Parts: sequence; C-alpha cells; structure tokens
Amino acid sequence: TPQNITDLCAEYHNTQIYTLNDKIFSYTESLAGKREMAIITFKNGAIFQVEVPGSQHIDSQKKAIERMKDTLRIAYLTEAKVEKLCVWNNKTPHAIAAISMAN
Amino acid sequence: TPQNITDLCAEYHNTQIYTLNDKIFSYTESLAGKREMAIITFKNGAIFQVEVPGSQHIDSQKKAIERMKDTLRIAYLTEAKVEKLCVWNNKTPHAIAAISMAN
Amino acid sequence: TPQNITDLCAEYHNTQIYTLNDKIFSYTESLAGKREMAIITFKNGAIFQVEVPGSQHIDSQKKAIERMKDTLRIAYLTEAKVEKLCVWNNKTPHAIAAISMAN
Amino acid sequence: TPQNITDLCAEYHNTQIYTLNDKIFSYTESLAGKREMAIITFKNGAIFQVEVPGSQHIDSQKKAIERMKDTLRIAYLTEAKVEKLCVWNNKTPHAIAAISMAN
Amino acid sequence: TPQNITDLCAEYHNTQIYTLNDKIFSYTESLAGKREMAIITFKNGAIFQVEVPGSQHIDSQKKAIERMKDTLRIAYLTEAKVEKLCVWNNKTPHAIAAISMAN
Ligand SMILES: CC(=O)N[C@@H]1[C@@H](O[C@@H]2O[C@@H](C)[C@@H](O)[C@@H](O)[C@@H]2O)[C@H](O[C@@H]2O[C@H](CO)[C@H](O)[C@H](O[C@H]3O[C@H](CO)[C@H](O)[C@H](O)[C@H]3NC(C)=O)[C@H]2O[C@@H]2O[C@@H](C)[C@@H](O)[C@@H](O)[C@@H]2O)[C@@H](CO)O[C@@H]1O
Ligand SMILES: C[C@@H]1O[C@@H](O)[C@@H](O)[C@H](O)[C@@H]1O
Ligand SMILES: [Ca+2]
Ligand SMILES: [Ca+2]
Ligand SMILES: [Ca+2]
Ligand SMILES: [Ca+2]
Ligand SMILES: [Ca+2]
Ligand SMILES: [Ca+2]
Ligand SMILES: [Ca+2]
Ligand SMILES: [Ca+2]
Ligand SMILES: [Ca+2]
Ligand SMILES: [Ca+2]
Repeated sequence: TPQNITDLCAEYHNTQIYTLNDKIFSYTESLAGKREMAIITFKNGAIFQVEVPGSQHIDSQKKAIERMKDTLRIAYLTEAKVEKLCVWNNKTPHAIAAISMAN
Repeated sequence: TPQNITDLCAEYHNTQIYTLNDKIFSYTESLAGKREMAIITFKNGAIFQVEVPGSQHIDSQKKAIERMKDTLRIAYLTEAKVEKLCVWNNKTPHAIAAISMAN
Repeated sequence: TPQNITDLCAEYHNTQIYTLNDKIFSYTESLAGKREMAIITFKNGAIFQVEVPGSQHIDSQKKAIERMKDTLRIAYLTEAKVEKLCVWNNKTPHAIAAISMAN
Repeated sequence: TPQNITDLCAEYHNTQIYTLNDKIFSYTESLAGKREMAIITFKNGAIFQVEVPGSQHIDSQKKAIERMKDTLRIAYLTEAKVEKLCVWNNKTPHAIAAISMAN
Repeated sequence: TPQNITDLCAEYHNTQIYTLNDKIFSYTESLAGKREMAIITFKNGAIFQVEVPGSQHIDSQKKAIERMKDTLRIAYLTEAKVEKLCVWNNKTPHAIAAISMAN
C-alpha cells in the first residue's frame, strides 16, 4: 500500500503527477445525460475532469468517483490549497485519479 | 469530452448559456409528491429549476440531479458566485443542466 | 411547473404558506422507532415537522424527505433566513412540504 | 405526533431527558468491526453513544442512526449548543434516541 | 460497550493509540481502481490510511469506512484538532480504526 500520492500514482500506467500548490479557480458540474461529470480549473490554465462513470471503472471505484466530486466542490468552496493531482493523461481534459491537499 | 460549460452545453439540443456572475438570491426545495424539485432565483429576476426526475432523464442522471441540488444549496448558503448556467429552454422555469462557479 | 413555493403549495389540498422571514430557533431530530422525524421551531412559536416516512409517501418523496432534513439541519447551523414554508395543515404539528430561503 | 423532544422521549420506556445546554466537548467515531459507533462527551463528564446498528433497531431506524452520527459530527465541529438529549438509560453508555439544538 | 477510544482500541488485537493533539497536516484521497483509499499525515511525520474496503472488513464496516473518510476530509478542512487515533499496526501505513476529536 502506498504512503503518498506520488507513490500511489506510480503504481498505475499512463498516469502523471501535476503539482499545483494552489486553490481551485473554477468548479463546473453537469447533470446532462452522458456528461455526468465535474471539471475544475486552475489559475495557471490547467483543466481536469472527474470522469463520467463508465464500463472502464470497476464497481469499487463508483463510490470513490462520487466522493471525489464531493471533495472538489468543498475544496473549491473552502479555497483549500490543492498540493498535487494524479491524473490519467490519456484523456482530455486529463482525468483525476487522486488528490492531495496541504497548506 | 468538453473542457468547459459552454462546450458541454453545445452538445445538447434546446439549451442556452446564462452568465450570472452573481450569488443565488433564493433557494426553494419541495418534497411534495410529483414536485420533488429545487428552484433558484437571482437578483436580476431569473428563475431556474432542477427538474423533478422523470422520463427525460436516464439512470446515470439520477445521482447527478441529487448532486446538483446539493451543489445549489451549499452555493446558496456560502454565497458562492455562480459564473454560468447551462439550461434547457423548452421548460418553464428553464431547467438546469450544468453550473460553473468561479470568483 | 410552479416557479415559486406559493404556486407550488396551491397545487395541493390541505396546504398553506407560512411566511417566517426568520432563522430556525430550534432543530430536533429523532432516531427512535416509529419517530424517525425532525421538528423545527421559530422564535414566534411556530412548530413544524418533517413527517416520519410511511405509506402515505410515494417512493420519489423518500429521497426528498431525507434531503429536507439535511436542509433544515444545515439551515439551522448557518442561521439561514427561512422565507416561507409550505405545510400540510391536516397534521399536528403541521408537516413540511416545501421551504424557501432568501435574505 | 410529539411537538418537542421531551414529549417524544416520554413515548418510550427506559428513556430520560438530559438537559446539557452546552456544546459537545469530544466526538469519537469507530469503523472497527462490531464497534461501528460514535461516542460524545460533555464538559460535565456526561458520555453518550450512538449504538452499533443491530437487531434492537427496526429497518426504518438504520438511515436515522446514520443521520444522527452526521448530526453529532457537524454539531461538534460548529460548536453548536445541544439543548437536550433523549437517551436509553438501560445501555452503557446511555444511547441517543433524539437530540435538540437551540441557542 | 466501551466509553472511550482507548478502551475501544484495547478490545482489538494489533492496535495502538496515537495521541496527536494536532490538526491534520495533509489529506489525500484516491478513486484509482483497487486504491480507493485515503491517507492523512501530521506535522510530526505520522502517516495513516483508511483502508481500501476488503475481505478483512465485515459488511457493517463498509458504511463506517465511508463515514471515516468523510470525517477526515471535514476535519482537515476545518483544521479540527485530532486528539487520538486508534490504528491497526499490522498495515503499512497504519490503518485507522477510530478517531477522537477534542480541543
Ligand atoms: C484552458 C486551456 O486551454 N488550457 C491549456 C492547458 O491544457 C488543459 O490542462 C491540461 C492539464 C489538460 O487537462 C488539457 O487537456 C487541458 O486543455 C495546457 O496545459 C497542457 O496540456 C497538455 C495536454 O494537452 C499537457 O498536459 C501539458 O503538460 C505536459 O506537456 C507539456 C508540453 O509542454 C510539458 O511536457 C509538461 O511538463 C507536461 N506535464 C506533465 C506530463 O505533467 C499541459 O501543460 C502544463 O500545464 C499547464 C497548466 C501549464 O502549467 C504549462 O506551463 C505546463 O507545461 C497549457 C499549456 O501551456 O495551455 C493552456 O493553459
Ligand atoms: C449519563 C451518563 O454519562 C456518563 O457518566 C456514563 O458513564 C453513563 O453511562 C451515562 O452514559
Ligand atoms: Ca479568498
Ligand atoms: Ca488553512
Ligand atoms: Ca452577504
Ligand atoms: Ca472566494
Ligand atoms: Ca447568531
Ligand atoms: Ca447571507
Ligand atoms: Ca470555540
Ligand atoms: Ca448561533
Ligand atoms: Ca490555520
Ligand atoms: Ca473549536
């Protein structure tokens, strides 16, 4: 089991760490069919998504996808500093796998 | 996959963008049968609904309808600035599809 | 579809609007068997319940009842001004059908 | 249907009302197997539990047990004054049945 | 039934109490397949996880795992002082079984 986001991210293929050390600039959420997703942006122009749930996700990830969207909404509203994000760079916008928060 | 709300909204028929750049003036919700819905207003007189779930919605959308109501309530209570709404304009009140917040 | 709480309330028999324009003075909740309910009061001595969920409530109302209790708790805790309540007046205490908040 | 916590509490055997009129001093929560519970304390030394779900609880109480633990956590973190608790006094620690908040 | 976290922790093998008396330094969460987990750290260097749900967890522990992650996230975001953690010391990082908060 990994002890931090960087080591967790290294267990997966096609992932990358982005270091933001910044609060979320914008939070977007959609209930429209086939686009049930969240998008966040940062000041520096980075855009990330939480993926629409789909056949590519195992059952155990479903509750974790809904948790991530909850986390990003409350992070946004509290102006919490996002340290790092682990993302899948094979999606556009890049797709969030993990988040760390520190300040 | 769209990268912002405007591009998302363009994926659907019968939608338009509003750019409020304002907090929600009023928040209403109902638990009455066949009217389990939220209504929000803005200082400028605009009125929007989150629709009663129904045939127009597929199964993946039910969780997102609930999340949208959660998002609107906490945005109201935090006085969070709404940047844009994507809404369906063949409903009265216009029906929310997506929201962006930025300040 | 109604555009406000007052028009929504009028669609039901045995309802009326209370206009409080005040924060919730007390919040009570119960997990006791057959009394899984909430009760709120206002400084003017008005008392209202969220009903125990039952057979008089269709499935779509079950989620909405739980949301409403969530709403009242967080409204209480943030001292949010309640504008109006739509309530069934054929229950004692009068039972909440809808709420609007504005300040 | 009762209109306050004291009358609700008096509908049950083996209960009494504690009047705290004080914030929660400590909040404890456990996920350990067979001890999935919460424990709160007050400055006066009083200690109360939300019980582990089990056969003494009817199906309608399961969501309300979860709601209560959510309520105690947010009350703790907001320093919300707890007015009264209705508790079962045949459990050790005494087990919460209902809570009222007012300040 | 135990009345405090120390006595609760003593009911289990492979556990120990850490007395932190400190807010959470970082919060990390992951939706990644098979690492649906949370990691917290403290200023003193200590690292703890909430375990990926698994065969070592009975079905009653599943809601509580979800709650604990909710609790850690809101604690981090309110800078809530964590008094004690009961952790399993046969996992790496040590895995949270219980938390107490007081300040
Ligand atoms: C609003 C807009 O147009 N924004 C773009 C940025 O793209 C957005 O954000 C990124 C993270 C992706 O989610 C995009 O889909 C999204 O539109 C854009 O960021 C770059 O996007 C690239 C992917 O299209 C790529 O991720 C790039 O970073 C990687 O590639 C560059 C090549 O120059 C470098 O090798 C980086 O080291 C590498 N990073 C890795 C592998 O972790 C993104 O660029 C980086 O992130 C930006 C936010 C910014 O900090 C850049 O300086 C940095 O290189 C940027 C590109 O400038 O333009 C718009 O802001
Ligand atoms: C009201 C009481 O408070 C503490 O003193 C506990 O030890 C008792 O069991 C009871 O829960
Ligand atoms: Ca600010
Ligand atoms: Ca801080
Ligand atoms: Ca204001
Ligand atoms: Ca702000
Ligand atoms: Ca006040
Ligand atoms: Ca206000
Ligand atoms: Ca204080
Ligand atoms: Ca107050
Ligand atoms: Ca601080
Ligand atoms: Ca405090």
